[PDB]
Amino acid sequence: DIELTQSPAVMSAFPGEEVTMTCSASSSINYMHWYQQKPGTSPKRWIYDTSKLASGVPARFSGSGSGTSYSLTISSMEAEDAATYYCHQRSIFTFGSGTKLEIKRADAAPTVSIFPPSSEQLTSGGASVVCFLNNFYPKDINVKWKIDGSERQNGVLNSWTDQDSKDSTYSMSSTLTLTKDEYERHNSYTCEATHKTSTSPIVKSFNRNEC
Amino acid sequence: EVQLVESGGGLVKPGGSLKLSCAASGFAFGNYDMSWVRQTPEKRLEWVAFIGSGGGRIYYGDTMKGRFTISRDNAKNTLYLQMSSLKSEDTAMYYCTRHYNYYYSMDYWGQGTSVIVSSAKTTPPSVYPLAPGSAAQTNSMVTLGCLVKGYFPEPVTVTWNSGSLSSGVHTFPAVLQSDLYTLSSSVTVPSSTWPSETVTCNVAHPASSTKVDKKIVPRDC
Ligand SMILES: C[C@]12CCC(=O)C=C1CC[C@@H]1[C@@H]2[C@@H](O)C[C@@]2(C)[C@H]1CC[C@]2(O)C(=O)CO
Repeated sequence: DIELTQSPAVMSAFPGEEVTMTCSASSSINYMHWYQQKPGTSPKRWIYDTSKLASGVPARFSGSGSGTSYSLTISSMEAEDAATYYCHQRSIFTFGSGTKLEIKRADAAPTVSIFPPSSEQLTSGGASVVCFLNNFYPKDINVKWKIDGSERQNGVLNSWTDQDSKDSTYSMSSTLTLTKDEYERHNSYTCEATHKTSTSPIVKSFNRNEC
Repeated sequence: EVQLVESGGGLVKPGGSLKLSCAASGFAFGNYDMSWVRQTPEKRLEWVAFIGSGGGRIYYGDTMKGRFTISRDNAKNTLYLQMSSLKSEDTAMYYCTRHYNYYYSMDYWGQGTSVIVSSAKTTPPSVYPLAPGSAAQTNSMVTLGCLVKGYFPEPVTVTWNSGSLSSGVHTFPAVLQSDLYTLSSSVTVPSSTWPSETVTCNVAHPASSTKVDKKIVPRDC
């Protein structure tokens, strides 16, 4: 089975840089295509027959290669180029897994906000503690929960957004779900964000016994 | 000009069947080879089936193993894909695509139609206001939220004050929790404007035909 692999799976660069991404085949093939995808929309033809640009594709893009190795190249990258690029060829069942190009920008620390479980959820017998970490960069960030002074790892679910289309920041939710009875057994809840913008964490907390 | 419009997707139990349609416009549909491509939840893209312009040449992807049947009706400018004995691995977004020349790039794609294979049943979501309460804030800005828990299938759409609060919104991607979806949405407004000016989240779940509004009220301590 002729198979495609793509490298790197993820890269990031400031606008103005040169960008290159590789698509490899298990055995020699020809006439490689490349498709661009952005969140919520269909894949779009970008490069075809190894070197031809689809309509509406700026001449900063170029495709090349032969044999078992091909590549897509962008000169003087612009923010709109951010997307996932997938290679594919006429004898291939599975598309390559794609390179995701993201926009590099200045580091930013997160705006952190903590929300105690709603009385309505508590009425139902569930208790979700929600902590938002918004408008930060880079994407790699670490969140820690402490309950009455001890770290907790079970019952946490974290969800990042796609890189923001206007300012290239990331946001993420971190949610601690507990049963109502387990929530009622503790008092101090703390959400900490540790980022490479500072060695000292950002910290938000509350006591359940208040309000 | 050129348009491809898919339909017929939905929820389906394992072992069942489903027929997907792709309506075409803007070109001489009978002159072009057509294909179906599917994208899995892992974003993997797989070539499912191909059919020549005349309906007399057909190919299938490696895992299809006879359970898929591609066909077309050039008189009604429509392409179909018949699915049978569906499995959990067949869950994906299914796309209708058109071919340009005989190196088989796909020069136009449809909007996609989603197929979900599981035993889960449609379930409306619960919606919970997120006021600060015991975690009161003190800056020029305040951040509020809504928790949306326990729905199936995806998606829900979230808005704030009917989309009049657009700036300062983050609606996080959903995650499966007890095999039901959950997400939260946050909004940031000047603290001088709340609670004096009302803030409401608008949750819509088309598949259950539910629409709920949760006013964000300050907690009664
Ligand atoms: C160019 C090709 C063979 C020559 C032809 O008249 C038309 C096509 C288009 C559809 C292609 C096909 C073969 O390459 C095998 C493919 C890729 C198939 C789509 C699914 C496929 O059957 C496979 O996935 C086999 O692995």
